[PDB]
Amino acid sequence: IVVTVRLWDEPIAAAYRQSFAAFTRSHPDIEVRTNLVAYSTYFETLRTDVAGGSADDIFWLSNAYFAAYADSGRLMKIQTDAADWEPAVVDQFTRSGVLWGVPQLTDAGIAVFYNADLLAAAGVDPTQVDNLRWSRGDDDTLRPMLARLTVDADGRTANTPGFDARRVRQWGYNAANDPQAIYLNYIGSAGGVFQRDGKFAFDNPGAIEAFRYLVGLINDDHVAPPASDTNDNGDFSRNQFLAGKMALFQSGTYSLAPVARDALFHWGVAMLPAGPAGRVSVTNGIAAAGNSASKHPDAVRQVLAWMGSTEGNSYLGRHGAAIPAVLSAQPVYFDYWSARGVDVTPFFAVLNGPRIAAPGGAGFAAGQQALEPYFDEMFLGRGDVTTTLRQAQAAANAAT
Repeated sequence: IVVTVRLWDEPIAAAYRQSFAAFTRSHPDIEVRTNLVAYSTYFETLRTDVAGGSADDIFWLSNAYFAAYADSGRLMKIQTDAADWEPAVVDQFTRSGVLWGVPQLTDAGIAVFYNADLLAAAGVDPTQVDNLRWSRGDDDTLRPMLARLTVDADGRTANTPGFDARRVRQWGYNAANDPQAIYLNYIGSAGGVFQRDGKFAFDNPGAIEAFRYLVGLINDDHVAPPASDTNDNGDFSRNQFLAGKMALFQSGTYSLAPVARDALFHWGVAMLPAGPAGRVSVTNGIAAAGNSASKHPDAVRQVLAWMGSTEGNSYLGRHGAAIPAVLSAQPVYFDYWSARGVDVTPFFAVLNGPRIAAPGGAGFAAGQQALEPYFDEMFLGRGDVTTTLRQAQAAANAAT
């Protein structure tokens, strides 16, 4: 009996092959085969295959797309215990009171890389960075911390008279037109939404609050790089962090590999700052769904059970590049990194409260491209956040 597993990441396909070889040794009635399809056309192809009965037994879904499949009965109900799976990914795949996929991988949450040498030089202990709060009111603690951490070529900090924003040598932070690392967390941390019911919905009080704050950090405080540096250069801030030029660099686990490889100074990871509604990180996960039209539904059930076990899911995290969604399997990931001198807890701890889903779905790419020029102007400090969001929303939706 052959069960086929469909997915889109190659290194993970390698890890699956190692996982399923271990499965078949304890369950030799079943051979599992992986089937790579490139990310760029995965969903358009899965849509055709599912629709006409030739999709694989097991396939990867994201949050963006599973809904259409779940409603039309394409997907098996995941009828197991869920206490050992990331709650974030579990919620991501629950619809009408049913779990529709076995959680496989998670992004985890956003955190704050810091350059400890640059903290030491400014008189800041790394623990201080874990208790920061952003706000439009006078309960804010982020801004003065970023100000202390932003230095011009004369040694004048951002809050000092004389400070020259043209001559900044060291930025405190990476506030920028950068959804995943920055503004999606600000919106959620303000109680706003970015997307609702497959439509862009960021024209709302919370998002207004978030964008005013960010606009201010960049154009008025000068504690993050100018928007011309970062609008359409997604890597600018990370490169400045690597060059020893940025105190705090707010990002996800995707920057762990690029940071560990090249960073020559002492560094760590601290918590996401809290907003008016707490520390709310963007997150996103991947689940493996069972095909309801599978020729061998029992064997699929055995394979899904293994994929969701400590032992099976451990394989995806053993290389420290993808994070297991099984909670008991995640120490393979922590260990990978602790041995390389990095504590990864803040990326995980942040999930322990409320969250915002990574936006996605049909017509999203096109919508995201359409809002882009308006967001660029907004981060350039031009016009008004209010008027910009209203026009950007109408434009994003039209394109969708």
